Amino acid sequence: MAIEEILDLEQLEVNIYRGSTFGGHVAGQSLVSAVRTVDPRYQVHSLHGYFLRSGDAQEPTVFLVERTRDGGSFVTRRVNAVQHGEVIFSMGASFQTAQNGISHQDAMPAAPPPLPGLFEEWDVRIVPRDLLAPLPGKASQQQVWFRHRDPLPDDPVLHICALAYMSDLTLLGSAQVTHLAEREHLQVASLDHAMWFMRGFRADEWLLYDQSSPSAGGGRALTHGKIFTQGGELVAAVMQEGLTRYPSGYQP
Amino acid sequence: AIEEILDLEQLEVNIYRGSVLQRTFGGHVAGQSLVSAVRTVDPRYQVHSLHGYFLRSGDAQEPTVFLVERTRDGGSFVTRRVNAVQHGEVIFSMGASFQTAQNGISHQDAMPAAPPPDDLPGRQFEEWDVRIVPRDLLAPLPGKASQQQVWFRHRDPLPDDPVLHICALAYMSDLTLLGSAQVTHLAEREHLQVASLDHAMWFMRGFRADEWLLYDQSSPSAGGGRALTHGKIFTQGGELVAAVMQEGLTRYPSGY
Ligand code: NA
Ligand code: NA
Ligand code: NA
Repeated sequence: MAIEEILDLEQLEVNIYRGSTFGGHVAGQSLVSAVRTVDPRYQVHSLHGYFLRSGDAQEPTVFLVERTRDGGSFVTRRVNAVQHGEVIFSMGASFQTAQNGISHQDAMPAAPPPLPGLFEEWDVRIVPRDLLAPLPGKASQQQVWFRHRDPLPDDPVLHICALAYMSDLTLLGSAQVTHLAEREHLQVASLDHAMWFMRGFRADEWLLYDQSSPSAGGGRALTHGKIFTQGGELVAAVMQEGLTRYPSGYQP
Repeated sequence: AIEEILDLEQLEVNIYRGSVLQRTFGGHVAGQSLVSAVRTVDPRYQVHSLHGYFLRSGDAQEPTVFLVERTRDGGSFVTRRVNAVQHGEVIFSMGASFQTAQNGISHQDAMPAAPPPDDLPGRQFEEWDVRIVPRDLLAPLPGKASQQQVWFRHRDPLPDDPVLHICALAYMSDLTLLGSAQVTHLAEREHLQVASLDHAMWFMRGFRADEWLLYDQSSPSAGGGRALTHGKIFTQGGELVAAVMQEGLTRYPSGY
């Protein structure tokens, strides 16, 4: 419903696009920018970016694409998302031809099926704390089931660009599971994003976002996610650092 | 040798030059790309993350020039982008974030059960002590395809420059993590095309690279000619000090 239009950019020129703020939204449209400059024989397999500034949600965003390399097997792009002459998000992305190699996969974690409910167009559901299967020595775990209510066209771009989008949705939350108490004294915001796209999925079908936050300190927390189809496939991996900061005066 | 990563000639504001196995050259170049970033940053801000892409092989008999971009300079965070260049080509491209000392929620995962290094046996690793946890002693996690644990330590004491330590750790990870992808594929290795595609790192707490670090590694997935790997680095006292993710080429030739 909404997500298609969010990711439908206007081309202003070669390597110049416009989308008409949720971090995932800037992220997703930056990725679409990149993709629309790459031969579709090459499909995206990773992205890295820094959230530099807060978006103005009431204004368009211009995307300036750089064609970093174009080789035989991999193509690489950088995107700067701009508003009011300032870069709000700066991204890299890599793309590869269909090729062959070694195969393996971590098994899907223990999770209940989809459950309570955490973006009207998405069906999002959190695992309640007493239904969570602990794993050894891990301080802070969160499982989230999501999926698009309405079916979506089969375009892999859309599905990947949509997954980029939803991936910024609950992940940083996982860092505050054991800190419910200091949740009115935290400055919170995404600092970065890194994603690896490994396998196909129906984004209109159930996805498990298994999340963890292995560390917090110095006013930051790191989070880590794994995305799975109900049948046990690893679709993507995500890492995200975020601001989790006490004000200048405040001590716990 | 590791201290030579820090040796950069400055050619002009935001332009630096580093002087004259492929994984080794890549790790050098990446490290020097970061050091270049660090020289343009107010030292009140200390590095905490970096992401980069290994674009091209380069020539280890030519010098490299580093082109720094001062992407953002705010009150708490500074951001840099760097392009390492040889003969007009970007060979490596990178970003890093720098923050002042501030405060926030605290937690970390427990150090996994590993055996101490001292009762383990273990030309480019000459400066280092490296001890690979045997498959039979490794504490496995549920559902994991491919884990590996390595202890490492710089043999000789190092200067007290935290940047040198960060580079030391980032260097050894660039030499050792992608190996974790091959743990269960030992019959297939000789046929593979192998390369580093990227790396992403997060530097959380202070440590020392001339003291024991445990690298707890895994390869959660491989396919399509690629392999993803991941790790966390602890001190011997159990402090989690860095996290890394890295993807590599692990490709079958068209024939095999
Ligand atoms: Na190639
Ligand atoms: Na500095
Ligand atoms: Na700032």
